[PDB]
Amino acid sequence: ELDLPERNLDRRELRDLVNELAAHPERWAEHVMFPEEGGRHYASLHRDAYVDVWLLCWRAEDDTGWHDHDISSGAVRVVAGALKECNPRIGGEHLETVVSEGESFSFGPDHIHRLTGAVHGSVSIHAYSPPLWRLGQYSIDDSGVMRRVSVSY
Amino acid sequence: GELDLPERNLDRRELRDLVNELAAHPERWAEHVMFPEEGGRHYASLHRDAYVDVWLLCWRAEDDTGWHDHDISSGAVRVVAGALKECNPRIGGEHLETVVSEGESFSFGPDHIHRLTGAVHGSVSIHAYSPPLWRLGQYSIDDSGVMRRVSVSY
Ligand SMILES: [Cl-]
Ligand SMILES: [Cl-]
Ligand SMILES: [Mg+2]
Ligand SMILES: [Mn+2]
Ligand SMILES: [Mn+2]
Repeated sequence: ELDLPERNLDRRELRDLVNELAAHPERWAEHVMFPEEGGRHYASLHRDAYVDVWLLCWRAEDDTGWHDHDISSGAVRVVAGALKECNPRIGGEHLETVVSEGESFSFGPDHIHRLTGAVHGSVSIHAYSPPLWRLGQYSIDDSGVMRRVSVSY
Repeated sequence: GELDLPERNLDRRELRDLVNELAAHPERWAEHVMFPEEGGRHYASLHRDAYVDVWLLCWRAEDDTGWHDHDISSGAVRVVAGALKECNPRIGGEHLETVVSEGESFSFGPDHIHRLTGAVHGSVSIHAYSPPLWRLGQYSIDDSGVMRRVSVSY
């Protein structure tokens, strides 16, 4: 568990949190894992009524798929390696940005994105407030029509 | 007024049955038909409880829902009079459009993204959602073209 405030954090406070956590490897180093399993490894660092914090360790294959975080704001800090964040554009030519170690970003509740194209062994820290208990996963039937499946987390 | 329904969330076909059952019973909704004369569509709640959410809608030719989802709510719609256009979004920008005419009904599961437009002035429709429609996602686009989803509370 982390020792965080007993309230919701806005996106700039989430960004401060993921960046200060990056500078405190004591909070997360023991949770760094890359399975011979295949499959993306998650590690929860903190979950309470206000904030969720995760440590993600990325393989080159990992893809979040398109999704929003319902009512959760969030922030991401890349600790090692690099990620690609994709934002959806009506038309099909999505904007893609590479986020490298040391760099971070934040988003509000209306955000839709996809995190993918990771360097193998990449590590990142993700923080959400309110907690990420629901997320919407966007899919496309081969008829082209998009849907949003709201999933627990 | 109370509705004799299972004490649970209803699937999309049970909602469709419900809206068609209600349509065939004018005694329950004819009272509440009223067509407004500015922007705001006129909504009339026929029944809301812990499982279901039933509305009577009266459309003007302008009325547009905008692109939106219903979060985790399944839904059904029966057009009582007039006609509605149901748009479904496609990647590529060429969205699917379907005219739903008086007497016809459709239903959808909880993953549905659509847009409803009044295709004929004076139209009347009955909508049912389950679970209740407490939050809705309304999609918008920047000039940049990037899509966002604003979770609204109705
Ligand atoms: Cl994220
Ligand atoms: Cl609807
Ligand atoms: Mg009831
Ligand atoms: Mn995300
Ligand atoms: Mn709708």
